Amino acid sequence: PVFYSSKPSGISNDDLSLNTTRRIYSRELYPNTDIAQGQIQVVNTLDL
Amino acid sequence: DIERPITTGVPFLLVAADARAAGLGDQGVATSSDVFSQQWNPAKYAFAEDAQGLSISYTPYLTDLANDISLGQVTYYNKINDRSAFAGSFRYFGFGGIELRQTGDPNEPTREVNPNEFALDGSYSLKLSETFSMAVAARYIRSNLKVATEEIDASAAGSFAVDVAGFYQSEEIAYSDFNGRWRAGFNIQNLGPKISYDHDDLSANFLPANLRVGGGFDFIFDDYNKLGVSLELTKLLVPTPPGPGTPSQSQADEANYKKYKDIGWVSGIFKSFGDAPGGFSEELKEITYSAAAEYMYQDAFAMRLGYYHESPMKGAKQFFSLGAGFKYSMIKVDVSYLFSASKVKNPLENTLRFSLTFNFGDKYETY
Amino acid sequence: SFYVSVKDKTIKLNSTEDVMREVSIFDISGKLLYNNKKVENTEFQVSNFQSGNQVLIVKVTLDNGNIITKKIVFN
Amino acid sequence: IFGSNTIDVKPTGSVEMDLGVRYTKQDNPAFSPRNRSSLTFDFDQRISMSLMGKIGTRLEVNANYDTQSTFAFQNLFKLAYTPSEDDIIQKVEVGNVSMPLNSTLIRGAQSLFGVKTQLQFGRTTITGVFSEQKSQTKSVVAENGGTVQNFDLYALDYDNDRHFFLSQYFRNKYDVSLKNYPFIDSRVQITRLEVWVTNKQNRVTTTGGGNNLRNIIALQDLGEAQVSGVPDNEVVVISSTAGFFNNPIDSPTSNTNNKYDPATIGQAGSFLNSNIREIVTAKSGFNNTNVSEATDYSVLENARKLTTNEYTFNPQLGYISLQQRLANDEILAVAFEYTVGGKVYQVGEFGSDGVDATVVTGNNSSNQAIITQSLVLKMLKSNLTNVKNPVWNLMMKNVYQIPQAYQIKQDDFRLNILYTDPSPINYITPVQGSSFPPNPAPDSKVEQTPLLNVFNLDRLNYNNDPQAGGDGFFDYIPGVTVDVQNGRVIFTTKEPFGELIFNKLQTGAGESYNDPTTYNANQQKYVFRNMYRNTQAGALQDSDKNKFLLRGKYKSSGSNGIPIGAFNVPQGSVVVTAAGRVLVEGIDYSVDYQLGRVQILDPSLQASNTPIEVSLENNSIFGQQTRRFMGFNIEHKISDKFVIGGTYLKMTERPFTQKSTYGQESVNNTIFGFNGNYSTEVPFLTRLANKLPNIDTDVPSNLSIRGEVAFLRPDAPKASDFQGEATIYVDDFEGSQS
Amino acid sequence: IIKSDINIKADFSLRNNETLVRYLDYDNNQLAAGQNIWSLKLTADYSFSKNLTAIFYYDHSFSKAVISTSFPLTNIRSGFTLRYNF
Amino acid sequence: TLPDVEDINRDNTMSTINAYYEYSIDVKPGMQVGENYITDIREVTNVDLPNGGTTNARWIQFKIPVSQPQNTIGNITDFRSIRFMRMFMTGFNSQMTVRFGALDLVRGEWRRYTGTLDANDQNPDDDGVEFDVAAVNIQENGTKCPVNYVMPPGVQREQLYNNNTVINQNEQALAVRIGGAGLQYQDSRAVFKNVSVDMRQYKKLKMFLHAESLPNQPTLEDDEMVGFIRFGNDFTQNFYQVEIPLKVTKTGGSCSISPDLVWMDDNSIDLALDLLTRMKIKAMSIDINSSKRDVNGIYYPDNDPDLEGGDGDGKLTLGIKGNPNFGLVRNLMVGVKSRADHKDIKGEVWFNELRLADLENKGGMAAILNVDTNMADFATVSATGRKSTIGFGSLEQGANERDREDVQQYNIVTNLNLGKLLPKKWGINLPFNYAIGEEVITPEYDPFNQDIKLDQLIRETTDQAEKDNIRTRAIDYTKRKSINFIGVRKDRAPEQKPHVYDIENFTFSQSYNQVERHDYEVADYEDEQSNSAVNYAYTFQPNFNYLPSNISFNTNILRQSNRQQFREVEVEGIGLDPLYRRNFAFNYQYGFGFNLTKSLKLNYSATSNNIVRNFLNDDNSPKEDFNIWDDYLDIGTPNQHAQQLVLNY
Ligand SMILES: CCCCCCCCCCC(CCCCCCCCCC)(CO[C@H]1O[C@@H](CO)[C@H](O[C@@H]2O[C@@H](CO)[C@H](O)[C@@H](O)[C@@H]2O)[C@@H](O)[C@@H]1O)CO[C@H]1O[C@@H](CO)[C@H](O[C@@H]2O[C@@H](CO)[C@H](O)[C@@H](O)[C@@H]2O)[C@@H](O)[C@H]1O
Repeated sequence: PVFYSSKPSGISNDDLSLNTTRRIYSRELYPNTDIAQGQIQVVNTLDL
Repeated sequence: DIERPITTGVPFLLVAADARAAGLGDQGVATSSDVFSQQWNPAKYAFAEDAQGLSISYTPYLTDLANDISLGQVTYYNKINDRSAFAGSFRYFGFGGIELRQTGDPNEPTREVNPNEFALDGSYSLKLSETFSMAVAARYIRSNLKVATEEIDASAAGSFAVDVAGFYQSEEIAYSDFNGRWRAGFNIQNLGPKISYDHDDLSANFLPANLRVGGGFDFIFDDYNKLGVSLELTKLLVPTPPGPGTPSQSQADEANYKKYKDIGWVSGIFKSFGDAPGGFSEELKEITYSAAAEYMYQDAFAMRLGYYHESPMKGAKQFFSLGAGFKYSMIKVDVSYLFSASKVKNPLENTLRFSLTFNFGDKYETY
Repeated sequence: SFYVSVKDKTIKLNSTEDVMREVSIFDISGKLLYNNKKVENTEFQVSNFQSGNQVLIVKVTLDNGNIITKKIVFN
Repeated sequence: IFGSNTIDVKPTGSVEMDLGVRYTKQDNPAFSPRNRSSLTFDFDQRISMSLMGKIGTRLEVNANYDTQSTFAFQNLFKLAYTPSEDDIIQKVEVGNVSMPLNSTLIRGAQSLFGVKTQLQFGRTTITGVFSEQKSQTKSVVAENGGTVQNFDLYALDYDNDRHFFLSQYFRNKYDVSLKNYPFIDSRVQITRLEVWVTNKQNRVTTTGGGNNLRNIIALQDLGEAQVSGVPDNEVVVISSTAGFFNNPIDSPTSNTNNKYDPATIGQAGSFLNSNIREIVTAKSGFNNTNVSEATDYSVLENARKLTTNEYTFNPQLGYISLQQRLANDEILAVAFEYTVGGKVYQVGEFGSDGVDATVVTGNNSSNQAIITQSLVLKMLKSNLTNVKNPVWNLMMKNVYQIPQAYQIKQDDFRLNILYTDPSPINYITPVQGSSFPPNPAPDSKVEQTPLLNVFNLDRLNYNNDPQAGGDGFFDYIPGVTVDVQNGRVIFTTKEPFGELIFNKLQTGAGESYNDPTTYNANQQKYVFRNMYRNTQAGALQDSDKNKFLLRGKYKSSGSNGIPIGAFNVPQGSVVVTAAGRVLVEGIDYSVDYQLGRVQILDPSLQASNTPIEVSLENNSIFGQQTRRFMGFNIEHKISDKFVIGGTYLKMTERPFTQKSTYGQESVNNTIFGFNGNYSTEVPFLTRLANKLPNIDTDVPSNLSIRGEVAFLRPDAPKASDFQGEATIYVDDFEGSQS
Repeated sequence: IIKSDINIKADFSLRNNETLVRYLDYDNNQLAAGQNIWSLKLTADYSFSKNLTAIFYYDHSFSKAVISTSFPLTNIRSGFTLRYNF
Repeated sequence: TLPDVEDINRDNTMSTINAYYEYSIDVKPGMQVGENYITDIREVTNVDLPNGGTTNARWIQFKIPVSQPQNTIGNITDFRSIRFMRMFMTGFNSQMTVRFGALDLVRGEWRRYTGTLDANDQNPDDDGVEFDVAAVNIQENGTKCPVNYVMPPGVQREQLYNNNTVINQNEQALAVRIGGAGLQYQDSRAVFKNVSVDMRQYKKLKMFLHAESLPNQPTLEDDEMVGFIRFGNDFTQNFYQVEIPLKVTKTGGSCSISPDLVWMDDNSIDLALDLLTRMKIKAMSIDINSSKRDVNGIYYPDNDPDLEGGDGDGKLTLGIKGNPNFGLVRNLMVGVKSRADHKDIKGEVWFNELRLADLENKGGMAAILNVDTNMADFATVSATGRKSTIGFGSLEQGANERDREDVQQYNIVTNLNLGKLLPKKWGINLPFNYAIGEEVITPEYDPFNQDIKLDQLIRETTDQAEKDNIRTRAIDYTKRKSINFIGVRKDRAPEQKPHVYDIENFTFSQSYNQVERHDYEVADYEDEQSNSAVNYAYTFQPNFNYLPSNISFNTNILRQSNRQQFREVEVEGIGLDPLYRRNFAFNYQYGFGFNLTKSLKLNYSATSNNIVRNFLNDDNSPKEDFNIWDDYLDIGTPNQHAQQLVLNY
């Protein structure tokens, strides 16, 4: 999550917009699933 | 049931945090001035009878299931002149301490997490006229409910909000059978930038911007018996999310969600009035109301009755509330209970709220 | 005495000779996620998707009838 | 409205507040840098207040609030308003109230939160209540003190993965050795057992029996000789038994029985080389050809030895009972030693007689060679399950765990076997168009024979002496049919619902228990071969066989008094019924309310065996639906000795959602009824008593007549209604797919 | 105008644990378990009145890793606890 | 912080076996639902990106059935020991990123039924039928390609409050897919669940059904696939069968189909359980070898030419085989069957909201009469009479806990202070207790068949002997008698000197209990218990001292007699042979304490348990005509003798 929340040096906004690097939110994958406010709203994908 | 509820961040801010207001159907915008008058209407701190006060409030959650899950509140006020008052409050919701144990011997050093959410606010209330008062409040909100794991970052999310409130309290007016007193109040609450739970501007949630408007009347008989009747109206100042569709099939839903979520909080406040297919009659469906009655004996015993109605299409929180209050010398004790009238399980059912306030300092005469 | 451990989203109940009779696991919304009347001092596998919820309440009924409550973090 | 204007409600106790910061830093490098440390605010409240007092001599307050009180019912709040005796209103109560009823058919409720109002109109008194009920009604049945616990176990529900025969020899000796139980026709005495399991704990301590970690190789066929009635392929997995065995056929299990003898590893004609002692070269340690890594043997590197508190064993019948079942891929391996008279047999390798764990050659780490050597053990459970291998048959499937039974004793344990197709019948009938085998032996009768006799569980009387057709009761033998310490029941055959009933139903030699195509159509419906030849889940597919039911009860007394399964029971909620009559709370019994103990005081009832029913309210409940309790009670008084009543009660449960699943139903029941009470004094009875030979009494004689009628009108709440009809969901399929 | 005694209580603890497995025939001393915890608990009382008592507390705990399966852990709890008697 | 080890399951051991199942997935640009294990595709149209732009995205759901491996490596034949999972990628020629938004092993409560259901084929593990069971979610399958998942009409998502947030709960259906070669004409595939359900308090059984064709497969036509419920005590011998031909949802156009067309009311099961009762009563008259039965032995009333009205349901085909019981359903099966004769059909069927409806909420009544009298501190009588009908109960009792039986019960208890009939000078405590009572219980349901009401079964029998048998075997009768003389003793005079030989040192207790019963399981039951106890105790009040300090002694005659004659439920002609348990015992223990020296002390105690075996023959056979009072003052042979000596110096 450091790549998305506090961009380390050398990482740009383009590096985080690729469909291979971008943050996935649960609303995109599960638009009909309700998450309580303040709970985990991101899908932590396993990337190969 | 609940169709298209308003989604806001930190919804714990809208929970009644004191037994007195809870016993009156979760309303305080136009009741008599009290130590808890910061969540409801900070403007009536200028009408306090005592110079300063401190309150402790306890609202337990899931009492049958677990202990130490509760919403706690500490309030302090100090009216310095006959026209002005300072107040600071601290609402705290927490799950209690949870030990993160993965067996691995029964003497391992275990991390303890305390998922919690709190809002710290300070207000200044000033009496403009002899019957009217105003207040401004600044609030810091912090949400820290998630637990750190691998690939889950439990960094706290914060936001700031301001509140503008006004309180009207007339002088005693004699009638044919009683000498009553009128009250009115408004409170625009939680006006601030969106809270980013995941620390990303693309994924941010509206603060629960709220408008409370209410009025009250006090039936005063025999100069030591009071019957206080109060009404409150509340509207969220957040745009309603799109429903079935208002431009393929899911493309319309995604586009509607996109246009809803790209709305500023300032513009969202004005877009709350409307943004729905229905007219004014169906716009009233977004309004919650509460009616309350409070009987006062010697100003040291109170009996509180209240009804709260949220339109079942949104939220569906409908209940009756009972409350009692006792004042010994300088210490007031308040308890309240809720009887739900809705299909959805209220989390505060079968729960006794407890409030404790200390009043000290000088005493101010009421106009 | 009684301690609950969660390793890989697997919940394990460890009691020092206190024999348990029933386990109920509740979500913070008060929802029953898992009920087992055949506890065996063993590891329960609760469905791993809980819609972003992390905190669970474990309610353990012993044979004598006492109830032990533990709040855990589902990780 | 109140008698005076004085207010003396005074708080008592303390309030504690915590204002602080919590800081935590755990150096897990896998965590994100954003999770390096946690700085949270700490706020805690510790209210322990109490409120007692009066408001104007008419209002009474008794409140208590404790944030640290376990269970929320202990936070009491009671507001009692008692006006003058001349008023219509006699009492208004708000908060923790009770609605006690002097009725047997219509019970009141003690743990209520709401408003209770009492009115009086001359001679008619009306008590109304509207509240939420915080308690649940619980009933226990007691006979001779202790509570009765009924159990129901179908044949498929045996205690799996826990009980193991130590060898094929003991498994094939079991049935014949118990033919004349309690006499055991075997001289075997297991003197020493060492049990090894896969080490997943991986924790080194000096106190739990020490640190005895060893590399292990577990051989499936170790110590097995042939068996008279069983071909070699259900005794040993080895591909070819040519040259394998070297002792006579029916020899007792022993290392020297075959060519896997650890004592002869690599001598002249052994099937094992010295490579067998090494984990790395374990496969090459076999001289025979077709050897597989999970069939013929299994290996463990840091196998942990079980302490004596983790298992028990039957020294005569040669099986072991583990404390913790191995329901997973765990490996179980044993070495044991036993005596048959003056003869000693050993089947595995003990730590005392096995090869040393480590042999080191060389003098420093540059030239040193480490040889780590494995103990050779007998495999009781393999890494990978294969129900076709003989090791599968070592797991006992004739042991049933009585649920929550801990210290069962005779006279406090009943057990019966029934065939439920669908009703419970305690005998077996032949398939229509067929009959049971003709002229059976008395120990082989099936027709019109109680199932306890059919399954060889009742041949003894109460004193465990043989009785011709049994005494009708389960034979309770602490070393044979019951495990007293753990509350287990063990059948006298290894496959009671398989081979035993197959043999009792056999009509000719053409029928073979291992070939289901030869069954005689009575065996086709009654023989549950699959519960023994398949896993329990696999046996689920043979749905028509799981009809034999183990039913009974056991009494858990422990100490003095009836344990009513609840603590801090509300006062006045305990009802004790002996034989259809309600007992008196001060004469027939006494209640210790804190510990939940009911003590019977009537001497005749204690020595009676009459079942005693105990009803009570318990508020130690959680996850329950909100229950609304409302109603009124009318108590008109016709005369000083004649009172009639008018109770009406309603209880509504509020479902959590609109879908009520089966078992978690909601009720909307209504009950109403009428009661009459006529209590007179009869001096005629006193005069008649004074007419008796030596009686000169003067106490009065009373006559009391009580009648009641009740009507129950049940329903379900409208909230759990689908399309206007009361609905229970057998499966909405939301609970599938974990 | 307000006078009270301040009661200081400080408790320090340092515990070291070590499980070793030793081979007799070659140098193979295996570290199997361990613990290196130190904890400090400070408290400070002040009776503002007969009913009101203020206590300052400071708890600091550090656990060091002895074997790599355990992570170093720092736990610090500090604040004021106000207590009122009725 | 962990070292790298070649041991992944952390059992200290490195396995070298390579026996595993292979599954494979193609990764190629234009994959579609229905092939390559793809079950759903969710297209994302405009994703807001952190750089301010937008992108398309496509999420593909795969479901690889574990039971259908593409290949097997090594020697693995079942799924009982699956210890490792491996994923590997191959075939790609350049850098490839695959992101898993989810990756799960999914386990279901519903198990695929292996084994045959129709006797015509009898070879299930063949014919290349692909049979998959999964679930379809509103949360995961709202964009499913053949038909989007929607709730059945009237069904709503459950709503809960998580923490001041409204959470819509998931709504799910069971999905069954038939593929590969397809279903033969009379073949079926089904899933099953072991349950415990009592349906006797409800009038209707309901379930929603849906049918669709598989993509890239020949279209499924109406009334070719038959959905069925089979429930009872098993799936082969004792079950009800409820079948319905399925109308297929028309596919080919848009993916979004209205819920009324996804879940057609024509495909809904709405079964009155009274029809099941009628079918069972009718099938009572059908022989098991009759030609009116199917090849599987199922009796279908709709196929019975001599029966008018069929099964009473025009939409459902009802069948029954072997006396199932919906008062206790142990086995529940849903599945699909074929009716296309010269075809192999493929398709997908959804099952949803299997439920009981129409609660039978007629109540009941109870009446209680109590008479309590006392006769001048000499006699007390308490009489109780209770009567309750079917349907009565407590306020808290639910549908299956209320009384399913009529109860008639009385109880009389008398207490006599017979010691007051003698002069008070020499005071004797002689309390006499007499208790009698019986209860008669008539069940609502006949114990046989368990789900037909007793009255209806009696009406539909038309045979006097069978009617009488049915009526009498159902009665549950208990009679209790208790006679007690507990605590008989003589009190000391107001000023009397204790003596060792005094009768005041004795206590006597006599208890007698008798229970007679007959019910559905036992045709004749008698329990007799007699307890006679005599207690003695005397404390003496003031080479070495030989006068004992105290003497204790008590004797106990304990006789328990049980007679059990289990009933033959079919006919009341013979009955099983009665079984006798007899527990005639004679117990006595004595003790005395000495005080030989001011320092020395001796306590001695002995206990003896004797068993009386006068009721047995020379062989180990009980005597039927042996009374419990036969030889009451008989000391038997010793069974257990214990002694204890305590010496303090
Ligand atoms: C953001 C948090 C703010 C917190 C403010 C705390 C204020 C504490 C003051 C104690 C107090 C209030 C009761 C509070 C109890 C609630 C505690 C609940 C804890 C829940 C866990 C108790 O006074 C009452 O309580 C009794 C206690 O027994 C007293 O008895 C006696 O008590 C002792 C003689 O006081 C005897 O020694 C003891 O022998 C007796 O017994 C009585 O005198 C009296 O009834 C009296 O208040 C008074 O004290 C002065 C001192 O300077 C305060 O001056 C102000 O302080 C700042 C204002 O803070 C202002 O800025 C500042 O301008 C201004 O100078 C004022 O406050 C004033 O009015």
